[PDB]
Amino acid sequence: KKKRLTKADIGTPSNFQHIGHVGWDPNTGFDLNNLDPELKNLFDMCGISEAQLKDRETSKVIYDFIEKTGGVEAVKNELRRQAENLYFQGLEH
Amino acid sequence: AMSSEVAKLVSELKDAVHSHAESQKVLKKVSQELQTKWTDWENNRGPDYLLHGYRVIARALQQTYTEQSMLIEGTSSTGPVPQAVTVAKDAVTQTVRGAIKNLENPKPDPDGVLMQVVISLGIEGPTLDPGESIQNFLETRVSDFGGDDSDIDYTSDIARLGSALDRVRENHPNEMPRIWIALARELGAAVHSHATSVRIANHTRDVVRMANESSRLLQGMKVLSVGAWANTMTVLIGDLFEH
Repeated sequence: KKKRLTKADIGTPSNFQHIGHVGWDPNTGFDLNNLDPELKNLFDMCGISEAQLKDRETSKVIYDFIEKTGGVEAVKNELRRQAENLYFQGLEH
Repeated sequence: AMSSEVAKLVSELKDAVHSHAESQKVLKKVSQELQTKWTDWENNRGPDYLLHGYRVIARALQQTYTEQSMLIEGTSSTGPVPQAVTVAKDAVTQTVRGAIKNLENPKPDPDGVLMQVVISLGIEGPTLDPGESIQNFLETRVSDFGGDDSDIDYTSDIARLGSALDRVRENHPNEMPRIWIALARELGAAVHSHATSVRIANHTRDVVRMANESSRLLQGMKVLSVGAWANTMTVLIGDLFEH
């Protein structure tokens, strides 16, 4: 039988709700409920305001830096290394 | 906008309305490109379209794999594997082996609606709002792919998957990426096998660099509108696994 979505429907909006790439929307900025935790942690260490994350002009520049330096993956790996480093450095001989 | 304080209201709303309808113009151009290309490639290049469609999907399954790989808690089994996730992982294998079966070893007549749905689940599912019902997603998709008229009954397979995946999604949310990766690795093997068996029936091999084109246009759509991408993904899927 007929598939409701045919080639003429390409690009039409989904009737479902979607997270968004790297939790970022290019008009509304970062969705703060579905932001990544480790990315948030990075942003807090940088003093970045919730209003700067939700601003279009500034969130783009954050988004773009994050893509520059190796995507969210590199950031995650970095906070993680830092945590296992902080694990061994809490040890007292 | 005379006052200092109404001029900002005017400016902000001005901007909001414009850059919205501006981003709609963009999306529309990318859509119309992707539309004329796929339409032509279907109507001309016949089974090379099909062949590239698998690879565009195949590429999108691998992408959710590595994306969701980097959300998993510990690769180590830190306590007992909860019940809900064992049941979810098993449902992935069963619904996928059965979507494989409706298509390859049927009973008199091959049908691919089940393949199509779980493929959409595998690519599009990890992108859904955590609030979205996986049961509902799967139900909506058997209608969108035909299903209601088709003489196979899917209500058994959907409730297997929806039930299992939704139990994890609400009760053990941090374990969901574990299930998404499983779904993608099984789907990724399943697709690549369908691609290699459809290759056997006389074909231009390296002109399925279409794949790099579509996955370029689709990647542009995705950053503009994840939802629009998910819709045009399910359009591609609807042209696959049929006959």
